[PDB]
Amino acid sequence: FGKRKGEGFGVDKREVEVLRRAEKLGLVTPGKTPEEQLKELFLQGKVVLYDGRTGEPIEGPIVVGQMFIMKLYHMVEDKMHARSTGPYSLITQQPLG
Amino acid sequence: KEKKGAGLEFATPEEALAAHERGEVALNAPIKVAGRETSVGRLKYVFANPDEALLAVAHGIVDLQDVVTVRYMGKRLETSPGRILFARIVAEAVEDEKVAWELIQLDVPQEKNS
Amino acid sequence: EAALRDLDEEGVVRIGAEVKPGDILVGRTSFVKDTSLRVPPGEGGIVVRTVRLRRGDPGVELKPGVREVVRVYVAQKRKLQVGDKLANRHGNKGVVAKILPVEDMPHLPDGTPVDVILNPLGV
Amino acid sequence: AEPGIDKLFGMVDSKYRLTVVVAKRAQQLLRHGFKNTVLEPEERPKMQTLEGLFDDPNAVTWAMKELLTGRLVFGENLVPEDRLQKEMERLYP
Amino acid sequence: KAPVFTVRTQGREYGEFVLEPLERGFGVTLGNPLRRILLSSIPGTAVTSVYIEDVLHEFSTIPGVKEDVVEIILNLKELVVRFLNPSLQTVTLLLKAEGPKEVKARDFLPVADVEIMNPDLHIATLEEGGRLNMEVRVDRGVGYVPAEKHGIKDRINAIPVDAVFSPVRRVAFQVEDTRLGQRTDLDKLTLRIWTDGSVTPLEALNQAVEILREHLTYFSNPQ
Amino acid sequence: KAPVFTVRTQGREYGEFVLEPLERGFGVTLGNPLRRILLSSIPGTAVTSVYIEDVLHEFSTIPGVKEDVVEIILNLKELVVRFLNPSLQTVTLLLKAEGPKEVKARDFLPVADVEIMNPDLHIATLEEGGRLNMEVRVDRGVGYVPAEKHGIKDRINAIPVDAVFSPVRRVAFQVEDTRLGQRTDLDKLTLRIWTDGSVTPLEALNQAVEILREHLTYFSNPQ
Amino acid sequence: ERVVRDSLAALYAEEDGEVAKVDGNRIVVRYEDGRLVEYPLRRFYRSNQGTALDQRPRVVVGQRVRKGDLLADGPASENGFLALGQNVLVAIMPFDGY
Amino acid sequence: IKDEVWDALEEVIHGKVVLLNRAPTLHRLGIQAFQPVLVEGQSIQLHPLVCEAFNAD
RNA sequence: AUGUGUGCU
Ligand SMILES: [Mg+2]
Repeated sequence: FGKRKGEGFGVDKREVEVLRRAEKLGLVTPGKTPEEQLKELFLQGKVVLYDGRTGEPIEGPIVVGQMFIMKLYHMVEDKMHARSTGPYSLITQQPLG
Repeated sequence: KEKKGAGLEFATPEEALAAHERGEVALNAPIKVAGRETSVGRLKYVFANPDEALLAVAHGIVDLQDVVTVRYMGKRLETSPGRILFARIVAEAVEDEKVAWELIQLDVPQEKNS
Repeated sequence: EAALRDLDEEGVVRIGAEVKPGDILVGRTSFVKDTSLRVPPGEGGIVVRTVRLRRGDPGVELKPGVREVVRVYVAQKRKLQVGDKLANRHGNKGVVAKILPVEDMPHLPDGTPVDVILNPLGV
Repeated sequence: AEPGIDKLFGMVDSKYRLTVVVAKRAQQLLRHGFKNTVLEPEERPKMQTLEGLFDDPNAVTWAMKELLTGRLVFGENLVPEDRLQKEMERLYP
Repeated sequence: KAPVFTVRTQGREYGEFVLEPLERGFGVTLGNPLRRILLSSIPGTAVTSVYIEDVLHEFSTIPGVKEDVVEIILNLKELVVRFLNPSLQTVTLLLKAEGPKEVKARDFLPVADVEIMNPDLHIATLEEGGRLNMEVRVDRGVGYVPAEKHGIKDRINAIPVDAVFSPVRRVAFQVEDTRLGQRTDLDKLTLRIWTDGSVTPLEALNQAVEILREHLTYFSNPQ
Repeated sequence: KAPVFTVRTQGREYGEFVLEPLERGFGVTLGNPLRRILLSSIPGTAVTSVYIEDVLHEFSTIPGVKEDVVEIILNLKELVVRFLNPSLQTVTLLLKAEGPKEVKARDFLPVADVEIMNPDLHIATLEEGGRLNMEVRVDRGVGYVPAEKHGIKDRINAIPVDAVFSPVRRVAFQVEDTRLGQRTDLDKLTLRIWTDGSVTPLEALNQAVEILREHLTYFSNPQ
Repeated sequence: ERVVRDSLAALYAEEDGEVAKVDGNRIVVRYEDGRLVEYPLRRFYRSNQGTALDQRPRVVVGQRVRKGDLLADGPASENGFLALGQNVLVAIMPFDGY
Repeated sequence: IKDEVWDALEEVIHGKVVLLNRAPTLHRLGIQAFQPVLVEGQSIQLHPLVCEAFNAD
């Protein structure tokens, strides 16, 4: 936040709205300054987030952060079947191959 | 439902409709408050069209969960724009607007059973 | 001859070539109809190593009746796609559903988008 | 959902009756030329690339949207077995 | 490539517009800004404030006139008017009637270049000895403004009325998925528009497009 | 009441643009749509396919090189090769050296109208007698183009690379207020744009404006 | 850090000294006892399962290492720690139906 | 596989419906018919509602 | 083609 506060920006209108709703939610304390409200939110792991596809702020603070995620040994291409007509067996006419 | 703010009566006080209302604008009792019988939001914001109340919410003046006054199919109703929005959803879905309002229930929230 | 453009060695396909479903990997016949080895409907990729165990084998097993085996190491790099299985250390398994482009993704007030989106209803 | 199925399920005694009806209709509609249709002038199923569903993309679609109108009649015994088959290949290509 | 625009328009209020095929992501990118403009920008008209003869408070009841003051105030918001010339910025409509009649939006006396786009809206049923003399204010605002924000005290004890300028009743868009032989992830914009009768959905849309263009031309002169 | 436009472009990489004032909420109605096109569209320039001296497939090593083939190639995606004229569609850069030296990207052989804005990039550390001789083909496309798609075979043993076409790296808008002492509810747009150098933020914003404009024209002739 | 070393994933140093030749195929080590012992760095060895086992060097030519200090990384190690995945910026929230 | 082929492929299905089966199928609603939609990716995409039907997560 | 074993559901 200090980066922004210095850079020549501040509490966005959207952030203001989100804070206003967060008050009625009961995460922030009523009475402090927008910066302090955002501080309280940032303490609980939560933070303002924008929709992205609209620019309308997600009315309600949500928790963001970097967690650890692996990719599991299974994939999709390992398990993929889509044959209509193909090989059968001489021993049994049920299709496989 | 928030803090009472200041005072909790309009069960019958004839003065409370014109006076207590101003109170919220002063600082007394907030909007969706159990100020008895109704709340300022039911006095202050009376939306004519059922649709118009929803147009209002797009302008951040009343949330979809604040209790206000609307008018569906011709009669005064005490509810949130969100609930009336649900009602209209259930309507436009099946096109028959009559049974739409009748089959649902607009007095409680919606859950599994509902 | 187009199918043999990869076949470098006398019988063996080249190393570093691209093989695809249906591509000819090894060439050989029996009683003269083609009974070669081709790449199955799954996928090939890029060949990285080719081992051959001839008859003049400096001390190997080799199965009965067989004269020489031809094994191929076809490698391929696969990226995270819709359908792969993702999980953490805390134990939340879950497939990938959609790969929303950078634009229409939840982003902070700072120009930083979010990488992964987890449903709270799983907690 | 499908083209007004509640009208259909009710149009018959058993729900399976409808399936067999729709089916056999589609069959004889495909086998004896796609011309023995009973609603081909304006009220007819159509597609999206061109409007070429007027010819022969789906056989079932046509049956379902056909029975919607009182143009045909089902039943147990209506026409002698062989005669039907013969005259159904006569009257059409 | 190039996207086709397809109209299915019902009368003068509702219209369904579908513009496709679109590039991946351009669906919402185009559909969202317009909806914000349509619900807030379009020039329209509304009843700003009202003065009745024996009504002091907004929550009153006047005998002889069946309907409570507030319900009448709602119907006042339900009408829609149109100005012929740009000159008319603020006009006062004027009404007067008594007896076993009923007031409709047509009974208001025509003031110069003012057109009532909607007449048979029911204002108020009156009983015997039911006396009703009231006046209305009309501005050319842009969108919705709560009554408790302006409250144009035209007369002394006039009543603030929530101004419903926004000609459109509501606007909703959806981005479905269309394919182009090769790819299937091609966005498909389908936007539906609901207006009051002052202006067709098509008009609202054209207005929106223009409003966005004029804004895209501001990023031309640096300083 | 006419929108003032302001610029603060610190260098070639960073960019900042300000619009003030806008009426109601029109800051976001402009901020996001630009952000979408800035991150989706806009012509970028990246490495498409690379051919190494002795290396055949992507999964090899090179004597005298700390980084294997894949890790080296990986560094080439984070390389910005800026052109000058639209004619340059397929500039095939070249590079070769030896001896113990961190092969910085500033070692490439310079070309007519082509300048690499990314000089400090680490390609590979060379060992005692480590030698590399490669052809790094550079194309001009748009968006994320997976290497698994185009398969540009420059030579015969040339290995395709994920085509990362997007000169803009980050975008963030803020909406403040003030100006015009009449209506207090006003918008103040501030669009911040971060690019890799190949296109300065100004040029990018302009191109995006053009994209949005052109797309707005599509609502013209119905069916 | 203990996992990677006890599991015989990566290769560590056996005795104190300096770096000789950080190759993508080898790392030669300056033992103070006049000995440079040879280490293979093995790039693509097919695992029993189907994955791949790679060792990639982590020190540069001309540097002093210690006995028991890493020289390369195992198939699942970043600078000597267990690296079984990624650190991605995740936002936990409902999103459409996705 | 060019555009021609794909478009024709949409012309072959239309109202055609496919059967989708679950892992341990147990009750009647264990297999549901749907109309195919040619989507990209590689995995099968299924509607949310019928998950509880044949118990699919 | 059967058995052993592991993995996922
Ligand atoms: Mg499961």
